[PDB]
Amino acid sequence: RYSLWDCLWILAAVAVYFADVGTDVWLAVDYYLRGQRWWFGLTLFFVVLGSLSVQVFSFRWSFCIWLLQSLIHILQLGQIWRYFHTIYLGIRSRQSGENDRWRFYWKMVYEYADVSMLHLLATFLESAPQLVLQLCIIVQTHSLQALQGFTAAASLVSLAWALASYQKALRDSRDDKKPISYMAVIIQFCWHFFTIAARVITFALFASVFQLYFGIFIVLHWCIMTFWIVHCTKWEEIVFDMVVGIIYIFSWFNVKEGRTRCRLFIYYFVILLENTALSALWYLYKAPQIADAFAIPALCVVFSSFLTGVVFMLMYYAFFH
Repeated sequence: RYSLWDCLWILAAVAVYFADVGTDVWLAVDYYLRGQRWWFGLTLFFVVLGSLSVQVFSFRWSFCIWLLQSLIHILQLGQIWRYFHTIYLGIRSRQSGENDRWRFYWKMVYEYADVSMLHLLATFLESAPQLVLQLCIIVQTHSLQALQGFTAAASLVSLAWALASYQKALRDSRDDKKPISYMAVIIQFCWHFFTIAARVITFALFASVFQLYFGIFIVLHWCIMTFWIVHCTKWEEIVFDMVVGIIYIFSWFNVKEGRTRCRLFIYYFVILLENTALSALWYLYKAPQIADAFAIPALCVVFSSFLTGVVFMLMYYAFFH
């Protein structure tokens, strides 16, 4: 019920977030040793947006010295400050503090919910565009340096970890809704990781094939998902539905809403149909120039990863109850 002991997994969230941002900013090679104006500009823009939106939202939520210290700490590493503040609140609750339930450790749960929400925002403003852009660059110019691969993997693990952690916080920071344990959080992270991996690989392949049609596809998918969600606090509901529609481009937001099997099946069918269409079109439009006889593994790995992601999702869905 209380007295948190597994703070190591919360510390691992700090490691994952810092690894993501550090690997993303390590792409200064695209401007210093391997100077590329477009790639450096895109990566820097994504990193700046992801690391400034979260900072602004954290600032938007004891003399003037403390105010200045917290302001500087925000401006530099606000998200990591939130993580270590969560750790400190948990430690203080464990040590003592048998006061009213006002601030016993619900302060820690509130802080964890806020930091997971900020992590999700940063992961869908920085990690997802960074991952897709890096995959598109890898497939556009076939030079998969270990730095690019590690940065893409860091963005992917940040995205999947953000999804799993947000689901944990949502199941944690409210009454009822039985809390989800790390044994299920890791499985959800794995299925998000694999499904998003397949999705972004297909996105990169179809982008290299015809990015002009890929942009129309992405806006059409966002519009369709937004319309589906609004089909299922006056304009704030519409804004939240549009945000969930943006989330639906890559992964599945997992709105419980009672029965969810039908919506999950429809979303999986839509994404599988889109991925199959993109893979088939790219394969039909990859023969000229470089006729890759090894492109068959390049399409089989995507479908194997997608199948493993679906299998992990089914395993979590079945074993949670």
